[PDB]
Amino acid sequence: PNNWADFSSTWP
Amino acid sequence: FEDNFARFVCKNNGVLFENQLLQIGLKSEFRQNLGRMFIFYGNKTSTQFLNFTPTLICADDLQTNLNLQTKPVDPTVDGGAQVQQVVNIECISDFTEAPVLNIQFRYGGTFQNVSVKLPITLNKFFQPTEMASQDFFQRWKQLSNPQQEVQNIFKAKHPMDTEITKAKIIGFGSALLEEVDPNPANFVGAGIIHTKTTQIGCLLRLEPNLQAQMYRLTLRTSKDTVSQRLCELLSEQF
Repeated sequence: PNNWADFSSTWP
Repeated sequence: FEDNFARFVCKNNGVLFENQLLQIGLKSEFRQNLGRMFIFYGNKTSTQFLNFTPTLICADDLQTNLNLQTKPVDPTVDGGAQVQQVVNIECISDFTEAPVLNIQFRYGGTFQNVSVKLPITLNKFFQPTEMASQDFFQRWKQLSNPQQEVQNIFKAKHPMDTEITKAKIIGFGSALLEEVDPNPANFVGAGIIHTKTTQIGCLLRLEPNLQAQMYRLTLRTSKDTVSQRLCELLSEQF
């Protein structure tokens, strides 16, 4: 267990 | 912190807000006068958030124009966890203001309080409509009342980049109509704003001046307040 619907403020 | 509300005019998904403690990601979808917005509260720390209570705030006029429905969420957000909230949205009529998402929580004994505007703008209810050029021109001439046209002449904020400009018009919710303006340099769009009681036809023309780095944007719609709001949202993207 751990991970997120992932978004990023940087990269890309 | 990062507040990205103004970066959602022409896209539906991304990071809305981020600071050291919390990431607020967002995905959204719209159809006719309705939308759904998925808010993702990410705990970037090792300590759980407590009494986490997101509150939606809609300024004076806005509540009669825009209806938002949501469920209660987790009061407790474990460290490193991501929690989801769904907001159901209904446009009752055109509006200018954006709802505010307010987030309060306890964190290791410290009181945290965050506010950010939700990217619900009038063009989220804007759907593209293809049409042939003669139809476009009949429609444009039908909107001949001075109240229906809002025009803005402005200096570009971004490179005069044809393919990016096309994608902005499309991400805005407009159709991009080719071979309507006989000047191939210009951009023409058309779509419909969906509200509870009416569809508002909206037409637009964007005229670049490459050498001056200027644009002229013109928006014709049957409702003055829609022409104004769409023009100010769209002007800000180029």
